[PDB]
Amino acid sequence: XXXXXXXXXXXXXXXXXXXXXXXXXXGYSMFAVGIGALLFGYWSMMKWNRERRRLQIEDFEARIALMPL
Amino acid sequence: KXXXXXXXXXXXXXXXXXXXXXXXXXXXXXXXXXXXXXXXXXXXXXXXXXXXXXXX
Repeated sequence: XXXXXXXXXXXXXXXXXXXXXXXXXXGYSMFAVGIGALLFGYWSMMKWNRERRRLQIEDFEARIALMPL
Repeated sequence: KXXXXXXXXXXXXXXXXXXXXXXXXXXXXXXXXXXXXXXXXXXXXXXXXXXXXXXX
């Protein structure tokens, strides 16, 4: 018997198929997070600015209180 | 102690006078008024007969 190269089929590798698929973000869903992060962003930032006003008047008060300076 | 007070907010600039000391309001730095003011008169002009120009 003579032995040569043998053939293999099984699944035939599956040639030409789109492996690319959309993931995580769809379109409308990411905009709700996007503007949602903005709405949370400005609201939390301005609370510290109002807290800065408590310091702002009190810091400049030191110059008014000190006249022997 | 009774010697304690909080500022709370602001001084807001308070006005109080209880010493005066010779009043002292008019002093500044000025020495001369410089001829007070220029002479001005109002009587309303009528018409003035003839123009000042050569051809009238």
